[PDB]
Amino acid sequence: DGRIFATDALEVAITFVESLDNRFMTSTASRLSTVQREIENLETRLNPNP
Amino acid sequence: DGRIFATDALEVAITFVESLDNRFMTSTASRLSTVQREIENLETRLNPNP
Amino acid sequence: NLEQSLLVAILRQHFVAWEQESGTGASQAQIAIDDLLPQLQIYLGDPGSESKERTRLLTLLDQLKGHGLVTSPDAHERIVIRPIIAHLADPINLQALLAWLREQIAQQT
Repeated sequence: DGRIFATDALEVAITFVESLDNRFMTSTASRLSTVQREIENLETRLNPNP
Repeated sequence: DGRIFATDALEVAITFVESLDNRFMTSTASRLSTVQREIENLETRLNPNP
Repeated sequence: NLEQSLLVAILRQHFVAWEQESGTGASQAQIAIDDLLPQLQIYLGDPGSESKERTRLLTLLDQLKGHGLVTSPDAHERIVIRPIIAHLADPINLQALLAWLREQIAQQT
């Protein structure tokens, strides 16, 4: 439509070089609490015992 | 100590090529549910009004 | 040579520290080899392989023992800095080598 877009391939390509340099890393402090809550929820879900 | 290890640089390098091919991509539906719960919790936290 | 000289300087510093500790005490001015790795690492670099740096350090120590300034490594990975070190790193010799090293640093331009 005359509007150009960045293919997902280029999206991955740029996402690579971005994570390279001394940066704000993909993870953060709250990541661990996030996974803690998520594990809690998933365990309570999978548990078939009423 | 005689035990070799994979530098974080090589960890990023391998993590790149892994995501390339037609794959089990990074995200799933549980990703969307997790972000829903995360926004809920983070909003309820940041809210200073008692 | 000047890498041997850097190691000689480190050994001399340890020797004078030990002398302060014990006056002159016995000839046992001892040091653990593993302590030289953090120090010399800063200068010769860090090839990232502990074995490689250990091999380099042991080669330097053996070459120094060739001059008689340090007993060869023993079963406890410890060596006695031979007292001869005091008269090779004599402050006069240290000033001479230091002036030459400043000369070379100037030549580095």
